[PDB]
Amino acid sequence: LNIAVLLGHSHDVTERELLDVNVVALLMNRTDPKSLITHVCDLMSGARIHGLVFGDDTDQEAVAQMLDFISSQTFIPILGIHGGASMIMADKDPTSTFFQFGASIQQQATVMLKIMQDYDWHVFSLVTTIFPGYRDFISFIKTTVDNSFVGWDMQNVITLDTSFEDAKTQVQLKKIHSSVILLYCSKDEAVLILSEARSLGLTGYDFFWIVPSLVSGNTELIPKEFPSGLISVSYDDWDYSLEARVRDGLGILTTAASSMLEKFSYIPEAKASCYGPLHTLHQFMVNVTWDGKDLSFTEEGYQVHPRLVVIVLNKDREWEKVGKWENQTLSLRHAVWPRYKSFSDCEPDDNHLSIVTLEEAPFVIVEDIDPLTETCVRNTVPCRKFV
Amino acid sequence: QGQMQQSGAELVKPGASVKLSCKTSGFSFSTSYINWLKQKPGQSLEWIAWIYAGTDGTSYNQKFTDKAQLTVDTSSSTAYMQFSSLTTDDSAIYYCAREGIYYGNYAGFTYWGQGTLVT
Amino acid sequence: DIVMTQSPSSLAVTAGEKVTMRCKSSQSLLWSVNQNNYLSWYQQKQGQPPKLLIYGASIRESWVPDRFTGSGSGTDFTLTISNVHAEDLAVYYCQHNHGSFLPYTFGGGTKLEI
Amino acid sequence: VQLQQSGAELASVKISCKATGYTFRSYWIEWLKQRPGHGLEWIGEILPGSGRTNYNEKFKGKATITADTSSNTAYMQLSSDSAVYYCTRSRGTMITREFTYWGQGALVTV
Amino acid sequence: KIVNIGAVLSTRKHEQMFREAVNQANKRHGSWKIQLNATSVTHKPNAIQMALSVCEDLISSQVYAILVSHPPTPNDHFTPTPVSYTAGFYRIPVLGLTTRMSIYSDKSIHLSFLRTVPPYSHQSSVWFEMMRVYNWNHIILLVSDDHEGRAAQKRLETLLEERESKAEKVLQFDPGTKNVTALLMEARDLEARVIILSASEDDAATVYRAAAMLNMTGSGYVWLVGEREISGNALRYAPDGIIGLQLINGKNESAHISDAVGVVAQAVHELLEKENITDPPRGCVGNTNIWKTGPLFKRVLMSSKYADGRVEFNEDGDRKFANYSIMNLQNRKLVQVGIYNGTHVIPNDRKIIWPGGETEKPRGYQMSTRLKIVTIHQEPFVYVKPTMSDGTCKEEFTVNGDPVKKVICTGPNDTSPGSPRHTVPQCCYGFCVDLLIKLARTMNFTYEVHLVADGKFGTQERVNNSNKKEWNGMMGELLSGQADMIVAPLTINNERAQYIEFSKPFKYQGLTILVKKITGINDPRLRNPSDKFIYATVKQSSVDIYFRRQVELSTMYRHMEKHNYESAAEAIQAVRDNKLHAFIWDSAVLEFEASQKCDLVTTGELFFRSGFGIGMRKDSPWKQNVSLSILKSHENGFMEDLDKTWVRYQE
Repeated sequence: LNIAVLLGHSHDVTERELLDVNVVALLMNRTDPKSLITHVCDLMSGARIHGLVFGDDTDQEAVAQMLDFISSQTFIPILGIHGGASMIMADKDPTSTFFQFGASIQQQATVMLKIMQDYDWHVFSLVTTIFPGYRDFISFIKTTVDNSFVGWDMQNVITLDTSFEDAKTQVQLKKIHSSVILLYCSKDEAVLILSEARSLGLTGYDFFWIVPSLVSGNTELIPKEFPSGLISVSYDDWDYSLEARVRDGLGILTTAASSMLEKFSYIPEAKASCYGPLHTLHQFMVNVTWDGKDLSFTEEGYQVHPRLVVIVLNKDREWEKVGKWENQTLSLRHAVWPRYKSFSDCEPDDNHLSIVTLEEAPFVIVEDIDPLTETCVRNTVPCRKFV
Repeated sequence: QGQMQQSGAELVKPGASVKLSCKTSGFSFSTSYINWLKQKPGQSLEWIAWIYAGTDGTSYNQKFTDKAQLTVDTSSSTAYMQFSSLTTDDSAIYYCAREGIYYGNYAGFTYWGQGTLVT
Repeated sequence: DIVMTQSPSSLAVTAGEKVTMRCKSSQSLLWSVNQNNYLSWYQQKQGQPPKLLIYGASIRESWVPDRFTGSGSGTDFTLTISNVHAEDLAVYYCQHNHGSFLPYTFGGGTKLEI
Repeated sequence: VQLQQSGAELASVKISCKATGYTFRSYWIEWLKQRPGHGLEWIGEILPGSGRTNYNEKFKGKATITADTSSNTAYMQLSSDSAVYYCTRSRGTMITREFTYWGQGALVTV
Repeated sequence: KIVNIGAVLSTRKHEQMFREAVNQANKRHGSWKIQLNATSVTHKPNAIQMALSVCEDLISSQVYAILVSHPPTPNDHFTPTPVSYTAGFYRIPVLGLTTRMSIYSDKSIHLSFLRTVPPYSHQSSVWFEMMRVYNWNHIILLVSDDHEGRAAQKRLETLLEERESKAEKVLQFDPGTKNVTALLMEARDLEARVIILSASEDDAATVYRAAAMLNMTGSGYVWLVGEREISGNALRYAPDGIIGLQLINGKNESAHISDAVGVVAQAVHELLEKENITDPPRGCVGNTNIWKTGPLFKRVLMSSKYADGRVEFNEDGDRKFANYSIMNLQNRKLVQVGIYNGTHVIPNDRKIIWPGGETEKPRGYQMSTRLKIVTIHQEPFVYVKPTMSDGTCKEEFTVNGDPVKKVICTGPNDTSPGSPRHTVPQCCYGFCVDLLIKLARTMNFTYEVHLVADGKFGTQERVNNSNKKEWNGMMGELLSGQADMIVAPLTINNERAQYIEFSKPFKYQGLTILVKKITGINDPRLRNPSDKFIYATVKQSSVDIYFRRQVELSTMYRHMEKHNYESAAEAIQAVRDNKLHAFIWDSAVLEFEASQKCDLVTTGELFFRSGFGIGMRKDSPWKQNVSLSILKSHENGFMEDLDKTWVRYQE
C-alpha cells in the first residue's frame, strides 16, 4: 500500500536504492519537532499514505516519544528502525499504534542469566542506581531465579541513593564479595562508580562486571575507566545494515495488510489532514513470519525473536563483539573464557595453576556431563580433553 | 453572611432560551448545595433542580429534566440555570437558594437570592 | 410526590389570640433509623423570599420567637402561635425535606389575616 | 464494469448509482457537476467498505453522499443548481487518480 | 536580566490575576535588575495546532516555565501531553496544575514534567492508612482503566508490603463494559466485604446498577470509592451509606495559580544566584541542541523546599501533605464525616451511618463451615468399598461390638487410562475417617468427603508450556481451591511448609524396607545395584523427592526411576509375586502389612524419623483450635483406642 520511508541520517544513505502499492523514499538531516510535524502534515496530504518507516542517526530518545504521540493522534502505524527512534521505551499505549524493533530489559536480562549459567558463575550480587525502571528489573530477576535449575547464590542488592558521597555508600560497596557483579546505571554514573570501585580495589580479574545495553552508549565514546573486559549486550548488529531492516519492515507491513484484507477489505485508513476507527492492524500482526524469519510481536509491542549481540572491551579499548543470539539458544564464538588479565596498565594478574591429570580408577573418574540439565553434578569438577 | 445575587429581568421570545446567573458569596461555594425554584406570581415555588459544586452532581425535576440545564463556575462561585424552549408557562419568578445543613443534617433553605422575573 | 395537606386554608383572628395551623403528609415523614421528621415550616410574606420558620416539625429557628410552636409527627403536623401579632400576617407553608422522598413538594398553604 | 443511474428530475432530490461489474466494497465513488458553459467541478468521494466521507468546501453543507452495501447503490442528496451529474470510479492502480468509468447522467432543473 | 514566562489561560479574570501575581513577584525580591515578562495564550478546539503554536511562541519568547490550568475541558482526555513532550525536547521544565492522571508521575516518558496535585495512587495510600484504623486485612480489588490500573495496583502492593499482606482478589478489564455480574457473583462467595473502586463514571454507574440488581448493599458490606466515582450520573446510582473522599481546594484556580507563581518566582531568584545561566534558543528552526542546564534547572526545581501550605516535590515531582476530606452518603446528601491529615486521619463528630445496620464497623470478613476435604487411598487408614444397593454402606460391627462408622466418598473408578471419568459414591473407613469424625463432633461445622483425581501425593513439576514449575496431587488440588483441608498421612517436609500450613503431627515413624520371606540402606549391593536386587518406591511421592535432595544417592535415584509404581498396593502385589526385592516405605504401613501377610518382613534400620500431620490452607482460624484439638487427642487415651481399632490389631 501507500508507505512512506523517511530516514534521518548523517551516514550517506542515498535514495535511488530505496492491488495498490506505492513507496515513498526521502532523506532528512534535521531532527527538530516542528520539522517532524510539518513533514508529517505535508505528506499526509500526499495521496493517503498509510505506512511510515522511520530511522534516526542521532541518539535522542524524544524522537520516538513524539513519533508515538503523533501516531496516536493520527491513528497511523509507525516503526522504529535506528537511533533514538528505535530505542525501546517504557510502556506503550493501546490508543497508540507505534511499534519498534529490538528487545526490552527482561529479554536482555534472561540472555545475561543464560550467559552466566553457561560459565557456571553461580555467586553474584545486585547493584542498582536510582535510574528509573530498576524495580521491574529486580522483580524479574527474583521471579527468574526461583524457577531455575541452577540455584543461584545472590548477595543482597546494592541500591544507590544519590551521587555517592563515599561515606555510607562505600559501606555497602565493601560488602560486595562476589566475583560476578550486576550493574544497572546510566553512562554518566558508570564512570563515577567504576572509578570508585577501582579505588576500592574491587577491579580484579575475578571481579567481573555485567551491564545492560543502557550503559553502553556511543561506540566512539569510550571512557577510560571501563576495564578491558566489561560485559555488555546491545542489539546493535553490524552485520545487518539498515537496508535489511527497512526491507523487513516493508515485508511485515505488506504481510499484515494482505492478511487483514481478507477478513475486512477496508482496513488501510489514514486521517485526511492535521488541521480541522474500527478495524486496523493494531491487534492483528501479533503472529507474522516472512521468509522463515519470525518477525512476530508481543502484546506490548516488543519483538519475539530479536537480534542481541554480546560485546566486551578488548585491550585496544574497543567494544569487541563476541556472542550472538540464536532463535532461543545462546551461541558463543569463544567457548573457553579468556582471562583478560590486563584491564589497564596497573594490573599484574598472575594467580592460576594449569593442572593435568590422568584417568585413574579410584582417583580420577571421568564421566559424561548430565544431559538432563547440561551441568556437572556438584560433587564433580569441570574438565576438558582435546579429542 | 452569605449572599446570592441573581440576574436581571428577561424578555424572551417563546421557544427561545434563557440562561440565568446566580452569583454566590460569603460561604464555601464548593461544599454546599444550590437549588433553583420556579415560583409563578401568586403561586408557591416549584423545585426545579439541585447541583453539588464539589462533584458536579446534577439532579433535575422530571418536568424540567429536558428543559433546564445547570452549570457552575468555581472561579466566580456563580450558579447558572439555562432554560430553553421557553413558553408562556415559563413567565414566572426563578429563585436560587443555598441549602442550610447543621451537624451534617440539612435543615432547610437558609439563604435566598433576590429573585428574577422571566417574561 | 407526597401530598402535603394544610388546614385551615386561611383564617382571620384578633391580635393577642392563639391560632393553630395543621399540616398533613400523605406519607410518614419520620425515618425510623434516626426518628426525625422531615418537615419544615416557613413564613412567606408578600414581596419577600420565604423565611424558614420551623424545621423538623418542632424546632424553631434562632430568629423565630418562642410564641411560634410546631407540633405533630409522622404524617400529621401542626403549627401553633400562642400569641398572634400583626407582624405574623403571612402565608405559611409546610414542606417535606426527606431526601429519599424526592421531589420536594409543598402544601396548599395557610393565609393569616388580622 | 458498467454503471447505471436514475432518471431526470424537475425542494430536494436523490440520485442512485448502482455497480454491477466488480466488488462494490473496495473502490471509492466520486460525484461530478458539469453545468454547461464550463469544464467541470468536484463534489466528494465515498468508500462503501468503511463509510469514510470527504466533501468539498464549496459544496460543503449542501450535498450529502450515502451508500448502501446491500444493493450496491450510491445516494447523493442536495438540499434547498441545474446541472448534469456524473458518478465515476477510478481504475484502482492509484496515484494517477484519473476517471475512466462514466455514468449516464441525470439532468436536474428548477 | 529578563525572565520570559509562557502560560495557557482562557478565563480573562484568571489571566488578570496571573499578571498581577507576576507583577507582585518583584515586590519582596528587592530592586534587582531581573525582569519578568509575561506571555499567555488561550484555547483552541484542536490539539496539534495548539501544540505547534504554543511550542513556537514560547520557544521564540525564550521562556523558562509553562503552565496548564484548565479543569473544564469539553474534551474528556485531559491532554497537556503535546506541551509536555515539546517543552521536554529541550529539557525546559513544565508545570501542571489540573491534570491528576497517574501516568504523569512516570518520568521515563515525561522527562521535564512536574505538577502540584497528587495522582490517584495517593488515594490508595490513604485507603491503606484507613486499613490501619479498623484492623482489616482482606480486600477485593477492581480497577477498570488499565493505563493507570497497573499503577494503582502497584501502589497498593507497595502499601501492603509493610504488613506483608496480599489482596484476596484483583481485577482489571476494559472500561465501558456492562456484564460484570459474573465477577460480582465470584466476589460474593469470598469472605472479605472490602470493595475497592477506581474507574470511570460510566463503569461506576454500570457496577452500581449491577450490584443493586444483585442486592449486595446489605449489612456487613465494606464500601470505599475514590473522588472520580461519585460525580455525574455515577452519583445518581450510588447506594446509600457509601464513603467518599474530597480534594480540598482542588478547583479554586485562583489561590492555586498564586501559589504556583510564588514558587516559580522564588525558584527563579534562587537559580539567579548561580553561575552558567544560559538561555533556550529559538529552537523552532535549526536548533537541534539541548539546554545544557536543562537537567541542572530541573534538579534545582526538584530541591525546591518552601514554608509559605508547604509545597514540596517528591522524587516523583508531586505535592505531599495534601489534605483530604471524608464524605458519607446520608440519604443521598453528602455529609462531611472525616478528614485526612498529612499522615493521619481525624474523624469529626458526625455519625458514621452505614448501608446496613450499626454505625460501628461491620466485620466484613465472612466465616466458613462446609469444608471440602480431600483424602487419598491409604491401605491401613482409608478403605474403599462400593455401596450395597444405592449410596448405602453395610453396617458391619467390629469384634468389640462397635459399629463401623463409614462415610460416603465420591471418587473415580480407576486411573484415567483405564477409567477416564467414572466417579461413584462409595464407602470409606479406616483411621483418618474416624479421626475426621471425631474432629467434626468436637467442633461446630460440616464437611464433604471427596477423593483426589489421581493417587499421587503431589510434586512440583514443570509444565511443558511457559517453562514454569507446577504442583499436582493433593497440593495441586488444595492450591486450586477445590479442596479446603488435606487429612491424610501427610509427609511433613520443607517444600510443603513454605506453600501450606501444618499442625502438630499425629503420627511418629520413619522409613524402612519391605522384604519377602541387605540390612537397610547400608547394603553395598544396593549402593551399586543391578538387575537382581529390585528396590522400588512410589512415583511422585515424598520419598523420591527426599532421595533426590541428597545427591549422594543419585545412583539410587537413577535406579528407582525405572521401576516407580503408582500405588503401594501395586508394589506389595508385585513383591508378593516376587517380582520385587525391596520397597522403601513407611514403617506403620509395612508393619500392618506384615501383620496381614506373614511372608512380609521388614529390615533393621529406622531413619528419617518424621511424622504425619494435617495439611491446611494458609493462615486461618482453622489452625489454632485444630492443633489444640490434636494435642488434646494425643494427651489422653484416644490414640490408644484408635490403635486398638486399626493399628494395634494383628492378623
